[PDB]
Amino acid sequence: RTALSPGVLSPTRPVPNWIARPEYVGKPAAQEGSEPWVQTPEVIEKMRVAGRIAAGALAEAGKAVAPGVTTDELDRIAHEYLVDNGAYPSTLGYKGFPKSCMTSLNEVICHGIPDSTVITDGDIVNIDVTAYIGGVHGDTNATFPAGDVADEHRLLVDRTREATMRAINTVKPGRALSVIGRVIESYANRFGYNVVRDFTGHGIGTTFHNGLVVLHYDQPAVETIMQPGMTFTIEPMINLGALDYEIWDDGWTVVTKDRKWTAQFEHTLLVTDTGVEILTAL
Ligand code: MET
Ligand SMILES: [Co+2]
Ligand SMILES: [Co+2]
Ligand code: NA
Repeated sequence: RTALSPGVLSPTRPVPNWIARPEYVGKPAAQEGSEPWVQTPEVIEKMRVAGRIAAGALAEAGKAVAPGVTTDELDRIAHEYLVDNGAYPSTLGYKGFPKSCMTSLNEVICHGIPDSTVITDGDIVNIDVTAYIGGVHGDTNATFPAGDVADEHRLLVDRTREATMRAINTVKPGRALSVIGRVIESYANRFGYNVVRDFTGHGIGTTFHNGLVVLHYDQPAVETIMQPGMTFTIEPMINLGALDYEIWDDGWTVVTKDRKWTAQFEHTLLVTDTGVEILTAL
């Protein structure tokens, strides 16, 4: 199983004119980065809708993960699930991104572009989907095995899922945001994995990346305290190898320099009055 290279991008997939686009579609940047971290009750309830739809899309596309399938196909499936439920795929036209979800195989850390790449026996495939509906986003991802995956890679996926759910369980009002990355990086280090530092979780609401940053490593200098109504993602990328990466000339696809494999999981979370709610629960 050799290092991946780009395949053929299929043309831009249509979205029915009736489905409202985020403001940033077509534009080189997005109007985001200064939105409130705590959401109104209206936006929280809308975020439950968007979260459930994104979770649905992710689960539909994950079911298609099998040897012989292309990344493009997974995109087709997610895109059609979103459009059928009246959601806009938030990645489509986000800063020029050409597709409806991100598909990241093996050594690809994140941000892979669905294309003619054919999945083979033993691969690990992250699908990251975001839904825009009711003026709000819902963002989720998971790494799926394709055929007979090596124990080393089954364990990386299972331990990344676990690091994610452990971090989710720390979320409660009055706790320091920094606890999340402490819990993840401790669990990853227990098995001699390395957490990706350059890519982080984010606040999400009426905007995709609202300015709130959630680190997945231990950084106790962050002073932010979790507050009821705060919405953000936890989305650690966990590497078997070193952290050093390259970005392909597509300007998106991020790959490990040593070509060792890496896994990621993501939910969108609400800080409740007493704990957490997973908005992107299936
Ligand atoms: C740099 S755009 C990445 C989109 C992805 N859905 C995320 O979780 O942010
Ligand atoms: Co995502
Ligand atoms: Co995200
Ligand atoms: Na990967």
